[PDB]
Order: sequence, then structure tokens, then C-alpha cells
Amino acid sequence: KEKWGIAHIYSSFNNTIIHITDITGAETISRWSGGMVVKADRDEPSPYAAMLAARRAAEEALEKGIVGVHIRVRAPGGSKSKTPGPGAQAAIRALARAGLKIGRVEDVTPIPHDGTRPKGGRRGRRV
Amino acid sequence: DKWKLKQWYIIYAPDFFGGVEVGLTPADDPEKVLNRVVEVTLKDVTGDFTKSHVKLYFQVYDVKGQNAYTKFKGMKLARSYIRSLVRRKTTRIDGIFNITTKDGYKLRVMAMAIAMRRIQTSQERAIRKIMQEIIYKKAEELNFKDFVLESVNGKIAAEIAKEAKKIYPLRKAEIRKIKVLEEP
Amino acid sequence: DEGYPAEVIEIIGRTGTTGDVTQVKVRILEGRDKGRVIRRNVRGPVRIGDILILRETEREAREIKS
Amino acid sequence: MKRRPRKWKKKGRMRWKWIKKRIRRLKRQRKKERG
RNA sequence: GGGACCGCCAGUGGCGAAGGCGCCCGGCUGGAACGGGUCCGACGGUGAGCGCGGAAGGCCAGGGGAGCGAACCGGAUUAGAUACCCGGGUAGUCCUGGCUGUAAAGGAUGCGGGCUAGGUGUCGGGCGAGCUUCGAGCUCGCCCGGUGCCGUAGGGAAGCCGUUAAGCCCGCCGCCUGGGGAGUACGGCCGCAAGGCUGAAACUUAAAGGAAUUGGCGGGGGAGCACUACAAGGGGUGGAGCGUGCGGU
Repeated sequence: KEKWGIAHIYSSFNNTIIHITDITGAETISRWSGGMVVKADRDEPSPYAAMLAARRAAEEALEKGIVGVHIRVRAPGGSKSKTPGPGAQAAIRALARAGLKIGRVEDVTPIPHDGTRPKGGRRGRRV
Repeated sequence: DKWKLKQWYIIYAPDFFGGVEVGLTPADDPEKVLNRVVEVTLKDVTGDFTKSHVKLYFQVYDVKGQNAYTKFKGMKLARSYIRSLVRRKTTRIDGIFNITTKDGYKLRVMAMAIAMRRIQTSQERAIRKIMQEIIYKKAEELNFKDFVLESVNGKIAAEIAKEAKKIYPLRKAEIRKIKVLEEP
Repeated sequence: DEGYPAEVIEIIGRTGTTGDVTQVKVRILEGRDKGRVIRRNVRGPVRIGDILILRETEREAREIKS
Repeated sequence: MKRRPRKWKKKGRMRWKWIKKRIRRLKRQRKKERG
């Protein structure tokens, strides 16, 4: 029978991590980050790495018998930012175009009802 | 390589949902399949696309060779759907209750109501009171499984809207999320 | 040379730093995505019907804003 | 500590907070010298 | 397992004397509106002296400590960096019992009564209609009370206000008398302490200060431009010599 996986995508403003797991999500099947593929620290969160590393994970996932996958995109959330990093949709195109069937795409960014105080002091990050 | 050491087990639903095939999972040992949770939409159970928003969490408890059976640990509506329903110039009423079933199952149930316009608070309290009464009554009348089924059906929600129209017309009454606390 | 020729069907408008670069719309005439419409970038003057060569069909240009 | 708001328009002078701190430090020292 | 906080619904909403107050339920309690003379009969306004509670931060005694983060410790930046940026990090942030009586605590508008064109919304209560799948539902007008916008006359240096006055009258305290010296010296009182309340003098100075017009300028915003701007392409100087001239001998 057709097998379904779950693609946890975690795209910050500094990196992007693609982690493909089973339907129960308890088994790490493919786990490729932006740092694996580019040697410059500043290019990790780019959609280019989110393309390339995502395809590198996708082919291995196809090799291990999984053809279909759902997507779960997670911005850092919590007390951190809420907007997904730029490369999330790029990686989504990666999985779609690398042969994987795409099922349900839902967001799983952890939103706090009332959480901790954020970082940087009262007057914000005075860049 | 450890992947060659794995094996794939099939999983089913609980009986009251028909025990339909849901998926397969790789695992080294059958004991490692115990205490595993799977999230599956209601369209993937009944095939109805109107209830894709609904999601059901099944907790695995039985491993019979390659067969794996599961119980109903929780349910939750889609956060996208919840976000869509909520809108400005409207009042969101959240009612959280702890309930025992007729067979003794323990549950925490959270129900949402949305009205047409901004509304006075006491009217919202009356709405909460009405639906408190009705779900308490159904908890004492129905057993655990049929209660789960009807809550998923939305018949309770529609009846609740009918009863709460006597206080204010509701745009939509619904059940958002349910968590099973304990079992008898 | 595994290039993918595609045909210019519409010009979105100038973009990029200097404005020299032009945002274009191109139809994929061959390959695995035959008939697909793509927003792409061009360097050098362009017309309606230029056979732009693609190294990849995966890249789609970001929407330009005003 | 009577506070004249007019002393807060920063032209030709320091931010009033810092002169206030300076003078307070001076007061501490002078009282300590007398004990 | 732990601590903190109760997002969306949220808005000029609402309540409170002010600071301030937001998850749900149960209880105790303050206050007001609205509708009724339903009772009493000027019992009122203001308040020197007095009293009361009153954001943060700091302090005293004991607990607590998730994140955050004064001081401090490193990484980085820079001519120099005791900072901005990054990694840490104590006090504090929380609970109990006290102190300290503080802020651009600002509507920078002390409080009560009478009058003075208007239109318009929202909030709550009442009234009259109409709709109603019969709701503490839905549409229009009015009265009351609260709260915004526009705006006539009028006011004001103007900015602007204009029945929520900063208009005209009637009541009561405080506060002000060129800038600085100064919120200092001295004295007194208060507080455990930081420090709070009160507060001059000599001397110095031709102004300080407020609104608004024009320009100039912005490492503000918007629009239109290019060869003294650039993208594409080409040519070419400063390396050697010499012509010419500038500075210097």
C-alpha cells in the first residue's frame, strides 16, 4: 500500500531544516539542514539551499519506499518570530517536483496564548 | 545500516470509527510501536470533504503481529479553520468543561460559539450556561463512544445553536478540541 | 548541454537594481513541464517571442512590487 | 526636589537626568564629609 | 517537573477619584446610570491646618527564581569603544509581611452652578414605531447619562478651542512675578537608607522663552531627470621618454 510521510520544515531567518519522518513521526528517515550543503554561514536560509537540500532529502526518502508526504511548516514561533523563513515554499516546491506526492499542507508554528517576555530589552533591538 | 533492520506494521482505527486502514509505520521492535500517536483527518476516514478541518489523534495500544490497533486519544479542528471563523466585530465565546461519560471515561471538552455582532457579556454567560447544561445532560445520557461520534458529527453543535438562538443568533456554534484525560 | 528552451509570451516589466534586468513571462515548450507559464528574469534586450534558454525550470522570479 | 520643567529643553545644556544625578552625587559626598 | 502570563475576539469599547484594571466558574463587597417624588428638607460648594490610599524602580525580613535582564564576564566593531551587535550573567522581575510617597502621575486644562448655532457616530438606560426564523433578536426618531469628529458666532500671540470652552457670569484654595546662580547653601521635619517636604543670599547676565512665515538642510518621504550620473559596449590616462603648464629650488 502507498506510504505516507511527514515533512517537518523549520525555516528561520538564519537556517532551514527539512526532516522527513513516518506517518507516526517517531522515526527519522531523512533530515537535511541548510548547513549541510553550503559552506557559507550567510547563505543557509536562502531558498536555494531550501531547494537543494530538500531535494537531497527527497530522493533518499523516495529510495526508502515513501512516495507520498504531508507538509508541516513551522516558523520559530513561541517568543521568537512568527513568519516562516523565505525558503519554506522553496523546499515545498522541492518535494513537489522531486517526485513526492503532496497531501495536506498545514502550519504547525507554535503560537503562545500568553507566553514569556521576548528578547533584546525594553527598547527593542536597537540595531 | 539500521534501516534494513526495520519492519512495517499496519494500523487501524478504533472500532466505533469502523477500524479502517489508516497507514503503515516502520519500527525495529513491536514494543516500540506502543505509545505512538497518529493524526488523521476525518476526510481520510469517511471520505467526506466537508469535514477535512476535523482531525483525530489515535494512540496505539495493541500490536498483533503486524496488525496494530489503536484507541481515540483526542480530536482537534484545523487551526486554519479556527482562524478563518474568528473575525473582528464578533464575539468569541469559549467554554471549557471537565466531563465524565456514562461509562466513566474522563474528558476535557472545549466548545466555541460565534455570534453575528458584538454582544453584552451577560448574554455570553447565558450562552455558556445553556451549553453547559446541554453537554452535561448528554454526558449523563450517552456513553463514551456515541458521545464521541455525535460530537464529531456536529449534531450537538447545531442543537446548541438552536438553543442559543433563544438568547442571540449564533453565526456558528462548534466543538474545537477534546482531550481524553482518563479511562474507567 | 541539457538546456530547456522556452518562449517569451509576456513582459512583466523592468526590475533588478539598475532596471536593466527585465521581468518576463515564458512558456515551457519542452521538457517535463511542457506548457507551463513561468515568471523569469532576462539580461539583454528582449522581445515578444524570444527563445530563452533555461538551465532549470525550478526557478521562478519573485513578484515585482510597486 | 522641585523640578522646573523648563530645564528639560536640551539646547545649551545636558539631559536633565544627568545633571540631577551629578548634583545628587555631590550631595552624598558633602553630607558624608560632615558625617 | 517548574515558573510566569491569560493572545484572536479588541476597537476613540467599559469601569474606577487617580495610579490602574482582561482566562472560566462560585461567594463577599463598592459605585453609577436609567425609570418613579418614594421619603427628608438647603442638610450644599470650596477647603488653609488634618487624614487616606497611590505605576515603576530602590530598601528590610523570609521564600522563589521558567524567561528576561541592572552590575559584571567574554566574543565582535572601531583611530580610540568603559556602548550600540552577539554569547553569558548576579540583583530585580514573582509570594508573604513592611518601608520608601515617587514620574512628561499629561487633557501639561484645580473643582460646583446658570447661559450661549449646529450636524454627525459609538457606549449604556428609558421611551415610540416598524420588521421578527419570536432572542436579553433586527431597522428609524426622541430623552437621559458617558464618550469622539466636524463646525457657526465668540475667544485667543498664534498653534488652536469652540455646550466634554481655553466664551460671559457666579463660588473656593493653591500656584506665578526676567534668565542663571537653584532646586542649591543654612535651618527644620520625615525616612532604616537612597532620599522626601520646606528654602534663601551674594554674584552674574541683554536676554531667556512661546507661536508662526520664508529659505537652507535631512544618512525623511514622493515624483521627474542624466553623459559634470550609471547599466551595456567601446576608446584611454598614472608604468618609460618627451611637449606644455601648475607648486617647490
